[PDB]
Amino acid sequence: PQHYTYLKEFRTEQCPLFVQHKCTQHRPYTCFHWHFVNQRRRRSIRRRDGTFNYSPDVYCTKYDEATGLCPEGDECPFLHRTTGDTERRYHLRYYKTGICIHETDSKGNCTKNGLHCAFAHGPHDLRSPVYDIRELQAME
Amino acid sequence: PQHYTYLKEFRTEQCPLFVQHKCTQHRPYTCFHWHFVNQRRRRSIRRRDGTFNYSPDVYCTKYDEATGLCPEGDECPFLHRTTGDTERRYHLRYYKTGICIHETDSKGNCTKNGLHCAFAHGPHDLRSPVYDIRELQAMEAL
RNA sequence: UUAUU
Ligand SMILES: [Zn+2]
Ligand SMILES: [Zn+2]
Ligand SMILES: [Zn+2]
Ligand SMILES: [Zn+2]
Ligand SMILES: [Zn+2]
Ligand SMILES: [Zn+2]
Repeated sequence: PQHYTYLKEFRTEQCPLFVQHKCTQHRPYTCFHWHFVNQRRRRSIRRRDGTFNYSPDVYCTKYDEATGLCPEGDECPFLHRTTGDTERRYHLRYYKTGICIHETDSKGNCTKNGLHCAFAHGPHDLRSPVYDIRELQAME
Repeated sequence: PQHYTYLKEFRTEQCPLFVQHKCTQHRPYTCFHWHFVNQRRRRSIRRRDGTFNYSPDVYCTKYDEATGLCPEGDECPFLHRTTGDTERRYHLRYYKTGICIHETDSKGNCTKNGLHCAFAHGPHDLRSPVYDIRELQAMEAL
């Protein structure tokens, strides 16, 4: 059940090893957790009213990619282009919904995008998109 | 599988619903999260040197069971008698290492402790203990 | 494809 943990937790909290100068995954940057705020991801959520807490498609124009700060903060309804575009790649709408074009290795992981590839490697690894009620209503 | 989620997470964080009287899993207290501080457990951890962050056997005498406070907090090397004895029961050393004496119901859950039961129901549900390097030494000598 | 541009 790795999908749940990535959707809920990927890059949402700071790496405790990094603050102790002990994270081996800073360069190149491959950690599960954020090291700087400009690498922080907001958990993507579908609210009870059927809307996403933020869009899977429209990028915020005020988000400061260098500092990880948006004037509207986390309540911003638009997508933030954080490091590695992880708000989009790990969004309920898109995470693991397409097939990865890259080969799969013997442990079932991506040969090119590393352990955190957000494309699917095999049927067990594919999920159906979750849609905003507004996308569903457009699809009609 | 579900073992890792219990080991790492069970009753380690405060329930955001309970603080608002919106948790429906209080009495019968089936919530995965703590509601009162004395229900909170610290995640047990095997350090790189092979020792546990805190013992699964020797109980802290400073831990106030009424308030859930120990002066050493997460760094106390001794076991806290949290409500339901959850630090011991969900410890790496003991969680699901033995068979529950109680029976399972028709959903696959313990009849006395429900789905959260810390003993294994069926040999398929067993895990091997994780041992402190010290216990490994004493055990080998037998 | 949400990392095939
Ligand atoms: Zn790290
Ligand atoms: Zn924004
Ligand atoms: Zn891939
Ligand atoms: Zn609760
Ligand atoms: Zn203590
Ligand atoms: Zn039981």
